[PDB]
Amino acid sequence: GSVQIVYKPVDLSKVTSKCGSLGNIHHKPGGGQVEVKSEKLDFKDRVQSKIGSLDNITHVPGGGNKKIETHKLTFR
Amino acid sequence: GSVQIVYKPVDLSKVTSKCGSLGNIHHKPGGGQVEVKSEKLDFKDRVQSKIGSLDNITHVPGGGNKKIETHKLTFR
Amino acid sequence: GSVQIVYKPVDLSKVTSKCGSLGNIHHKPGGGQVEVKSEKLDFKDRVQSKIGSLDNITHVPGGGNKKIETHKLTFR
Amino acid sequence: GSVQIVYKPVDLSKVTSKCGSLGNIHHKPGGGQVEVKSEKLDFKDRVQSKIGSLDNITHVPGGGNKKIETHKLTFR
Amino acid sequence: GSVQIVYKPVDLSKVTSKCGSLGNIHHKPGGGQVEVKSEKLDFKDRVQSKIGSLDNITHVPGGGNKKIETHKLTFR
Amino acid sequence: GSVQIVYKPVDLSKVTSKCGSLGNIHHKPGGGQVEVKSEKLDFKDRVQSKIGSLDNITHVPGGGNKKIETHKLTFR
Repeated sequence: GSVQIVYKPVDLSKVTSKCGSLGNIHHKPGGGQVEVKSEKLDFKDRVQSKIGSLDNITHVPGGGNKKIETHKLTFR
Repeated sequence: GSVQIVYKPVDLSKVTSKCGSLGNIHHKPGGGQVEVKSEKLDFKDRVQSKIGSLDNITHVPGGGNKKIETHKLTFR
Repeated sequence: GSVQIVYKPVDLSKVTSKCGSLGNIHHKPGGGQVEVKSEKLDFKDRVQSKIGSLDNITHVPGGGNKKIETHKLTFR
Repeated sequence: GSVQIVYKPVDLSKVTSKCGSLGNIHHKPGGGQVEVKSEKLDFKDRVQSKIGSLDNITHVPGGGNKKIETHKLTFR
Repeated sequence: GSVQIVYKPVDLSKVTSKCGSLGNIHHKPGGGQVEVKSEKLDFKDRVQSKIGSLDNITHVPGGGNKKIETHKLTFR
Repeated sequence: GSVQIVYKPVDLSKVTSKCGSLGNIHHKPGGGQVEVKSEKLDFKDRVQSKIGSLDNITHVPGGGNKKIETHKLTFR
């Protein structure tokens, strides 16, 4: 017999920010020391890797807001 | 016999921030020391890895608001 | 028998920012020391890798807002 | 009446070192952070001064032996 | 009356070193951060000064031996 | 009456070194950050000064030995 699916998500959304000022922000790393020692690396599927980083990041977005959605229908 | 699905989420929402100022922020890492020692690194599926990192982050979003949604329907 | 799918997402949504000023942002790394030591690096599928980085980043977008959607339908 | 001084130190001496090896010496400072804040520095006679230094020294003399002597006579 | 001074220091001395090897010496400063802040620096006689230095030294003399002597006679 | 000074230092002395090898010496500074801030620098007599230096030195003399003598006679 008949199968009917009706799928309708309805979305109204706001991810919002109001800021009067971003500033006078200081990031001043005092150096640093790193050592890493290995024999063999063997990365076989979808691997994300960092080895021995000394990474300094300053990230000052006026917004930096995120909205993430997934919508999925599966039929058998 | 007949099968009927009706799938309807409805969303009305706000994820909001109001800020008079973000500021006078100091991040001053005092240096540092790291040592890592290994033999074999077999990573086989979907691995996220950090090894021996000395990573400094200053993250100062004016918003930084997140909204995450999943909508899923499955049928047999 | 008959199969009917109707798939109709409806979205009106905003990932929004208002910022009065971005400024006076200082990123001043005091150098640093990194060493990495290895023999064999076998990377076989979809691998993303960093080895021995000393990376300074300053990222200051006036917005930097993200909206991500995935819409998927599968039938068998 | 008559005054006689005879001033005669006699020195026979050795200040000696014998070493089979100096080596495999590692000095690896982990970075560091210094801040100094001042108004007025009035230095008036024979001052030796260091302010806000972050100085690293590795000093590995094969000898480094010291002999210091003063021989002094005063008459009125 | 008559005054006689005889001043005769006699020195036989050795400041000696024997070394089979100096080596495999590593000095690896991890960077560093210095800040110094002042208004007025009034230095008036014989002043030796360092301000805000980040000075790295590796000093590996095959000898580095010192002999220092002062011989003084004063008459009034 | 008569005044006689006889001033006669006698010295046989050696500041000596024997070294089988100087070598495999590594000096590898990881950079660094310096800031110095001032208004007035009034230096008036015999002043030696360093301000805001970032100085790396490697000094590896085969000898590096010192002998210093001062001989002084004063009459009034």
